[PDB]
Amino acid sequence: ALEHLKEGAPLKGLFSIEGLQKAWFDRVKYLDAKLNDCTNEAQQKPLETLIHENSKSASKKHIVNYASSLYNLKFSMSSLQGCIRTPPEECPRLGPEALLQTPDFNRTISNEPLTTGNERLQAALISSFGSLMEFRTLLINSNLAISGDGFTWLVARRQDIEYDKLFILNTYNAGTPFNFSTSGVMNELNNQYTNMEKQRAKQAKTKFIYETQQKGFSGKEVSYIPLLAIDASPKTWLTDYGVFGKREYLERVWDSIEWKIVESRLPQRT
Amino acid sequence: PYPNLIPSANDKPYSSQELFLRQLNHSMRTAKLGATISKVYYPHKDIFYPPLPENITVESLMSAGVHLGQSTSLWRSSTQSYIYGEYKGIHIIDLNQTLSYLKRAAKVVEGVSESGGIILFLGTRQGQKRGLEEAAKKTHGYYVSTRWIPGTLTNSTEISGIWEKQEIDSNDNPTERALSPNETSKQVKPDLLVVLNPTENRNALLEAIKSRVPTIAIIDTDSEPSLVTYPIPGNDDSLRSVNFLLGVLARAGQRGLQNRLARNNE
Amino acid sequence: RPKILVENEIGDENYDWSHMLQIGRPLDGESVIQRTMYLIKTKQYGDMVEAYDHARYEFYALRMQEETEQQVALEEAEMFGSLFGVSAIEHGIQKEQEVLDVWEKKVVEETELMAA
Amino acid sequence: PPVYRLPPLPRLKVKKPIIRQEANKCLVLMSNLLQCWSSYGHMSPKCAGLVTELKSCTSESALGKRKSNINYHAARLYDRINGKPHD
Amino acid sequence: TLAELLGRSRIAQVANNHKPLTYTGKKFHPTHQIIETKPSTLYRQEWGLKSAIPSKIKSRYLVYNDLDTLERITTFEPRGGTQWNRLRFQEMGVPIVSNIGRQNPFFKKFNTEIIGTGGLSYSLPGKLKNSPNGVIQRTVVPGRILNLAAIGGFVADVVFFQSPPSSFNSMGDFIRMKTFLFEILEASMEKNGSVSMHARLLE
Amino acid sequence: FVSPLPKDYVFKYSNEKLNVIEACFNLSKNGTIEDIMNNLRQYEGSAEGKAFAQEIKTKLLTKSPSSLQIALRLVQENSRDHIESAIKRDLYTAANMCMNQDSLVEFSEATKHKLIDKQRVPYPWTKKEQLFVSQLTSITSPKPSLPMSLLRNTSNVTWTQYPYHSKYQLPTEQEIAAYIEKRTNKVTEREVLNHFANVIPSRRGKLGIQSLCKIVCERKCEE
Amino acid sequence: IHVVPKLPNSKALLQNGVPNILSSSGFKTVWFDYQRYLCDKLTLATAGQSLESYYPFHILLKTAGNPLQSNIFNLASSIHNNHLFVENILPSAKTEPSRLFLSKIKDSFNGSDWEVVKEEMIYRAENEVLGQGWLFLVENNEKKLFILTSNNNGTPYYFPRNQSFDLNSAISIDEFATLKQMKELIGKSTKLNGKVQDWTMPIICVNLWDHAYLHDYGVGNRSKYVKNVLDNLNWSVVNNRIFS
Ligand SMILES: [Mg+2]
Repeated sequence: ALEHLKEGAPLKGLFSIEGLQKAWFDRVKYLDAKLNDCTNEAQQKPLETLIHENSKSASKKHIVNYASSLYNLKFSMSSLQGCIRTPPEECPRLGPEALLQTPDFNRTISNEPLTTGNERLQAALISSFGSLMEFRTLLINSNLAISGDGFTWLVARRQDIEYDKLFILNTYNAGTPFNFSTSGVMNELNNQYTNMEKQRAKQAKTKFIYETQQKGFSGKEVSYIPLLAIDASPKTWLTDYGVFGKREYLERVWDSIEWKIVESRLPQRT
Repeated sequence: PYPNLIPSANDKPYSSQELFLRQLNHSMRTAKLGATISKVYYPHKDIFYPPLPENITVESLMSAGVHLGQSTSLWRSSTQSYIYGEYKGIHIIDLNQTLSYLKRAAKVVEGVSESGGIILFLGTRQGQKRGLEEAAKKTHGYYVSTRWIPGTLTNSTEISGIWEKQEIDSNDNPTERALSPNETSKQVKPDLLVVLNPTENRNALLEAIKSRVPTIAIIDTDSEPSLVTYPIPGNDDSLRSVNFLLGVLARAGQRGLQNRLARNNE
Repeated sequence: RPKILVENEIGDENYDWSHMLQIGRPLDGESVIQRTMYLIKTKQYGDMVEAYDHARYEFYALRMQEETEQQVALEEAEMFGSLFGVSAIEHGIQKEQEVLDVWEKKVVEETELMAA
Repeated sequence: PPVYRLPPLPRLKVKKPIIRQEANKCLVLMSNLLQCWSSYGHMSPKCAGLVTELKSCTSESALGKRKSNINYHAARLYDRINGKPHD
Repeated sequence: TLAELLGRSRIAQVANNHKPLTYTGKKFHPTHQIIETKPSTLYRQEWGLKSAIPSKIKSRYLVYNDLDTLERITTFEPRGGTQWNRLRFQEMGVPIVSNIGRQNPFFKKFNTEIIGTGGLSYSLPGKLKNSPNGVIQRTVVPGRILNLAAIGGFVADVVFFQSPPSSFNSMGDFIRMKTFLFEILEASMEKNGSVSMHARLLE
Repeated sequence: FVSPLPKDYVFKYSNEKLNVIEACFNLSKNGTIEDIMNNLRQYEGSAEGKAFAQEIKTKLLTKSPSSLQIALRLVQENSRDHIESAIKRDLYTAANMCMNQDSLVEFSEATKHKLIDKQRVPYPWTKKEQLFVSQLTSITSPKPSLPMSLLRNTSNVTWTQYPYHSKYQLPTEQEIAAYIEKRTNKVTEREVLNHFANVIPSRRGKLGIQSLCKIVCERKCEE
Repeated sequence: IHVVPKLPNSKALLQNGVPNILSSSGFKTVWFDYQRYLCDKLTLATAGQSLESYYPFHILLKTAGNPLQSNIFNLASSIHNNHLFVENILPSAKTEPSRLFLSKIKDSFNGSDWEVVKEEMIYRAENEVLGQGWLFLVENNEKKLFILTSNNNGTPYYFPRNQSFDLNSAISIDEFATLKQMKELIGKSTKLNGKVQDWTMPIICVNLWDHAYLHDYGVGNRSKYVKNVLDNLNWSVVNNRIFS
């Protein structure tokens, strides 16, 4: 699907000739085939649109999950680029000592947006997070914490396609980064359950709590424009970096982000 | 095992007792599974697996808390030689010294056990009882947790008059013959009084020295060290440090008992 | 942050203070201080204050990482249908409630006393 | 502040440990009634329920319902709590 | 040497202080190091201190000043409430940020003043928290109104659209009984080390 | 007053090194330094042990040959004989070294080179050949030319082996072997350790005795 | 400090792996490295706490009810679950499944065959868990067995932390109702910690994490891996962890 990566020669920074394939080319194939098996239609269309159509539905759930999985990976890979560091095939794999190493995210900073233009994006990040280093710590640490199949998302709060404020969120297995598609499904289910019970307070209080959790400061609902995705699953990093080198992998990813794409994704501010 | 267990019917679920048994079985086989936990202190392990006098270090003593003496304001200056320095408003007991005295004490404990002497472990503080009883069991010895009635040795005939005496082999077999009433009424004096709180039972120490019995004591930084034959400088207040010293002593006495049994067998 | 003072074998340990995170030891101010001392010894930072600052900065990152770990673990649990019967804040509220009930009955009695 | 250390005493004890109980309900009711009768003339029906309550309280006996181990602790803990120098 | 071991060891690690255990004044942060036991060690009265601690204490946590005093008793108080306040704060998940335009102190002779927060929160402000129901915009927390509102081990300033008479005026000075929900807006931290929260009453 | 050894303690002389020493340095009635050197050269076994053997051969080469030969001659005789006689013999050989008539022990010059002049650099040596047995005897024996005598003690006693060493040190391999033989006329390692660490009253609290016994068992006996 | 336990015939395992299901490298990835890593993490979490003394299973049981300190629970759960999985795998320490076990299965699954049950389990594994997880065959206080999937570090033992289905994706009405019922049951417990009673025991744990299969089987073929595991597992161990 993507241009920047290929089957013969992967990125010099992150992945290796075999490890890249295991991470990306095979996974994508598995997902697409699965999606085809689920749905008789072979038309790809947009993935996001399909998700929106089939969300809040247990029967049309698997397909949605597979769309999310495909989309998220693609989003992650678009952001990535080459790097200065040596390939993991040359380097030795990290042992149990990697756990005890102090992280340098607090003290050091590298590969900022400023170095390749992207000034307004950097300013927006700073406004959101206090600084670049703080943002980085938020991102990488969050990704480490996920511990399983998941994705860390840099997002923008959609209220032209205007935005209010940048944010970051984690999402797991095949969770979407878009709030509007899944906002209030649980509340609806609760309401249905209450209706069923009636047919056959605390519940009212719980509903009220749910409502106040959901609803924003003004608008009827809220949505998030994704700017950056970073995968957290063993699928990618176990091949090259082993068990102990998740943090190292994340560092490498961070070094090799193409910030121009992220900047382009970022819409105009209010 | 479990002869009175009424097992539930196959169509029915588990009974309460049956369920408990299943849980026990799980615990024995597969609960302690995922990992093993090396280098960690279990309190019970000092009573049931104390180290030999040889293998004790200064580090182990420090971990036990033996180094922590009474207080700067509760200082008997008689004990000055034993103390290392002061810190946190507390005198700290020189622990190399403690070690050497402990070894000396341990050796004398072993010796009397080997000779087949009556060792008596005296420990009036609250938590000390169970460990004291264990120590007494380990060597074929004796203990006192409930208070020491003044005059057990000095006034033995009045106090310890109506309790059963026994006979013993070169081994420790009762050889149950009838003791004569003259044979029974004589005092049976200990050959080692070993106390865990000498400051709390001065009295016991005083008859020991009157009754001509060598004695061992955990001398804290407020206790008089001249009041018994073999003082061990250390922290008598904390329960675990006392147990550690006591457990060591028991182990030393146990060894000597084993040696005696071996030489009897020979 | 609660501190266990009951020592495990002091002889058994073997900490290289090249880094803060030792295995048997937890992360705390002590670990920082040990790191500072190590730095002083090695003369990476000749000044004591600078070494202390460095150790503090090492600690902070680790603490932040720890904080993030727990939150994300909680999030994961929430996502995958885990159920926590009593949350910490809920527990606290419950604890307060009993005390308040005790106070109220007493307070009413005291007011009655005062009236008469 | 100025600490005050006592000398060695024979026995630390309070001669009358107060076990400050709550005041009697019947007495309170009687006082309330008295207060009411200070106002509102001699016997107006504003204090109609109060009198009834008092009567109910003081039916079996004039009062309704009929010690602190403090000098069992002092005696116990004197020897500890002393700053008495060693023997 | 022994001296070195002593300096390393867990009693030396507890930084000494003679602050009151009973302080009836304003408490903005922890005074004393909380000290826990394990259950096993509690069972045989051992806390890793100079002496045994009374069998009357059944709580695993405590606070102390002196290992041993002239009165022949360790000066302690069996309570570790400060950890629970911190844990409540963490649960609430409202990240502390300096309202004054300043860099975060954790990033980059001696200053005794509090470096940023005192370490109740090492959380960073930029994150969102998703759930089954969705992305939580407003943090819902139950608290009690005093007259100010007690919200999960912290007192907090409160604001509302209209002052509700039915709940307030029915029980004027027994408002502490009824727990109300709150929407916590933000948490600032002043120079004295007080956490100045700001909540909003929900009905 | 003893203390246990640290947990990072390792006994310098490994098993394979001890084995190679045993192989090489054990000699017959008429053994020599040359014979030892030959043995070292032709030893075969572990690679590390072979390297060790080579190293010790090198350091023997570096040192003086005549002195080594003299030492070799002395040691068997001293093992055979009693203390006082051995001491006398040692005194005689020291005297001979001091006043070398035959001029076959370059000692004083070597001492000057080392102790007096400079710490660095070994002595080149000016005498390297196999001395005869009669010559060796003459070197380590008295004559009527010079009178020789030790100064009289209060306790003028003579014995073949030490009266009080064997009790108050770690027990020799030989003693362990003898014990094993006695036991035979089943046996196991733990039982042996118990016997040595508990039964023997002089050696109950010996510091590194169990470890030593274990090492001995590893080296010699089999399952 | 928590350290990995010594497996029987460890050197042989290192040389080979496991005859049928896992390679030398693949076994190292799942156990000799990953398990160690997990143990280290658990130690780091619970170094100075009271949790240091307890075993992983007992830690998990302690922690389960607490919403915070979920990381500890996750780690402890993983450690225990992974060692159960390894125990199931191991060749020795040929064995057939027990007669009693077969009878219990028959009672549970409407008188179906063991092959059928296996097939149902693999289908469940395929469908239920996305990403990582665990696949247990458990037994509860009602003597019949049942199949239990968990989504990453969900324990089979304690039902509020079964972690049995993903609410990140959309869910059914029936599933929601079940969740609501569970929540109600939890609320009914009435203790200060707020922890229900539960007597679920695992009989056949299987590791649906990528640390087991991904090296050998690739990103696909997790089902195939699961099938292989089911075919070749230590039956004596299973039999031992079955009877009351
Ligand atoms: Mg004392």
